[PDB]
Amino acid sequence: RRVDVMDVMNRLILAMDLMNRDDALRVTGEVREYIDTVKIGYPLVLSEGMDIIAEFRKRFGCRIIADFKVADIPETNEKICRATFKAGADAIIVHGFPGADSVRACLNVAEEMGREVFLLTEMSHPGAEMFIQGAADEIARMGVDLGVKNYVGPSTRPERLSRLREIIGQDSFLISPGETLRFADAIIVGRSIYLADNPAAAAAGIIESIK
Amino acid sequence: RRVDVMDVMNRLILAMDLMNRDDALRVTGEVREYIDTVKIGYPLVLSEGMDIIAEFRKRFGCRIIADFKVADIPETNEKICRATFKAGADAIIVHGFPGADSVRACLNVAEEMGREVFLLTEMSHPGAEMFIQGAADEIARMGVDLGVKNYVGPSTRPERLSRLREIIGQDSFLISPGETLRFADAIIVGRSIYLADNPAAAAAGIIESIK
Repeated sequence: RRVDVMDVMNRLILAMDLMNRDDALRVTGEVREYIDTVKIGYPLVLSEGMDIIAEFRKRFGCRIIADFKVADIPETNEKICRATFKAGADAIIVHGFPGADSVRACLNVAEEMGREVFLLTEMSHPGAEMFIQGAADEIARMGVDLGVKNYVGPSTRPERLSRLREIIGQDSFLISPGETLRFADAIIVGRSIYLADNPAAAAAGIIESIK
Repeated sequence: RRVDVMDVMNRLILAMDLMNRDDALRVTGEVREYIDTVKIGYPLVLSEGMDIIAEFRKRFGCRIIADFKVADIPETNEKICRATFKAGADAIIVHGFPGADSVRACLNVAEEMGREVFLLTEMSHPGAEMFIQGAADEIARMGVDLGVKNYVGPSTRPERLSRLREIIGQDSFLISPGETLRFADAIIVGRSIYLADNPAAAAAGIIESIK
């Protein structure tokens, strides 16, 4: 790993997509011994409040990545980032489709507050083929031209990760929602963990595979 | 005006972009006699909580459009929409760049809950030229092919509104952030109102210009 980018324990990020605070805290706390980085999105935050971020940090001391896929005009992006970082997020995921100024607005606030911005270069759902896939390489290049050091790329396609690496370099931090860890620095896992009877064992299981 | 689409009083929507609950409620309440539709975004919701939507409705009885520019995968979009409508929003603004399935997920929840989805076809900030501008017409057409009846388009360029109308038809509802009301059904105003010494007079002023 690279010293200048975030260290994710066991290279495994938990995508906590549950919308109930009780279930969300229960699962996260149970895997803290294996995972130190949790990705939280709007489903949970809008349902339980932004204060849930501080709770995850105060109760588990985990790093929090806010998957808010920020995609507004510069001034609004700035406010969203400031509010999110104020709430305690260590990093935020932002869309690149809105352009360079919208991304820079996010980078500025992260610079001011000592936090991080992850640029989302591509998505893997079927609809992504319409506009996102074709803009992926240019969005990645835009990130490079913005000094972005953290990226979120696809995962269901290995050849896409190699393509992304050719653009962002071997040093930047890359996370993807075995062979994947040959290009990405960490993998994001949701269902397989937060839906298992014993998420503690679930996490330990996938980690053993990384071993 | 068309009977099957929302009726916005005075064709003026307030963009309540303030992040403080005290200021937000003060301004909105002061213009309720002129405006019955308020657009709220993440800056306010993330800072004060989603419960602020119910408060705007319970205190002012205004219609609330949640400008969340939803831009995730289908399943997450569904959860965001359900949480937002549960909170009381009458409508939600969604990005079209993530594709047809991501938009349809939103339309499904709106159908289930009797609410509305606004498709954002284009943006006017400088960075929008990179990817959004070139996809605008196709996104608008995608909306038509999804049965979308509510759209958010640009505004700083009249010829773009005419272009949008050529695609969505003369019946669909269109809102834009004088000549504008020749194409859009309602205009969205922020600064000019929520920053004025007396927002009540500010609203009345721009309305007199519409008359």
